[PDB]
Amino acid sequence: STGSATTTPIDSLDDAYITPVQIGTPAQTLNLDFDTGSSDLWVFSSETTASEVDGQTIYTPSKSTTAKLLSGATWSISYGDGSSSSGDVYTDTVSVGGLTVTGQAVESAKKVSSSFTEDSTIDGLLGLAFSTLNTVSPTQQKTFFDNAKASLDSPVFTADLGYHAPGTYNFGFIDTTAYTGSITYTAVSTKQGFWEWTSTGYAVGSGTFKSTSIDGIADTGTTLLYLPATVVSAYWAQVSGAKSSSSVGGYVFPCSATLPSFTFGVGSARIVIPGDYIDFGPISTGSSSCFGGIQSSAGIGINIFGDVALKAAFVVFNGATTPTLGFASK
Repeated sequence: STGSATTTPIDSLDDAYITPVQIGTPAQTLNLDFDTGSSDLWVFSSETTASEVDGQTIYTPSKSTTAKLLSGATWSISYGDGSSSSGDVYTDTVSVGGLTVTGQAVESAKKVSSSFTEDSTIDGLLGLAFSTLNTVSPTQQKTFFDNAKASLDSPVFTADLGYHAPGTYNFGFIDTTAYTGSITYTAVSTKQGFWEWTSTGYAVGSGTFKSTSIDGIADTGTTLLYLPATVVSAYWAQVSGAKSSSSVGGYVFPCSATLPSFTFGVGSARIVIPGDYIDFGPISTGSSSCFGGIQSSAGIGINIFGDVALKAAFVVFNGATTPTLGFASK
């Protein structure tokens, strides 16, 4: 089997991407944030504290003839950005782009943090990291991909995120029309539960390539590109007036600037992030200070190849017995 679904930016900055997901019988369609940096499929629901729901579409398990309470199971997750959610668990039928999993754990939120409430466009998350990170207790549950894997034509999914435009998540096949040149594959460590890999270096604009190993995670659920402070300083030093602002929480730059591109290495291959992908716009409405899309990972504890990086590539998440990651230009 295969599946193919369009993923759409939630706003004009590509702050996140939502993908429609069918849950239950009859289908209830929720728009979920596909997150290769976590492993829980959780939704706003009829159980979510009413004051914490503000415009989201909810899953109502009592209206699904295939929903079953997973008795005694609870979940609770905290994300790198400080947001969180928790609740109980149902199993139900879940379909993405025509690919159906029966008995998928659907984690129903009883509580969500303010950041989730305040984002009316995201109805929940669909985790695509390794199932070892799933938070369900006392019986850990599998991700949608893990459940689908054996049935797929090939044990892969691909992320093709758009810049200020829709893109595609495919399951079970590689669309050879969706990228240019060849796909370069690189090793993955699953030791921390992430799609963790090592970039071979970077360049700023038309500058020379610096060969250096940068361990990090391919994370569709993180907006920005978080890299070591040395790398980030080298980038922003090429933008007149750019500075790290403790009050704003990262590098800012004059909105009048033209940003240089940023290149990262995948083996001997190179992915180029155009400068415009690194512009996250005014820090507040009407400001002439703009927020940068490349930020320091110092104090996160891990480098994160978030959407800024991934949207410059066609990305293969290869879930074969030994997982790997593939990157192509597009």
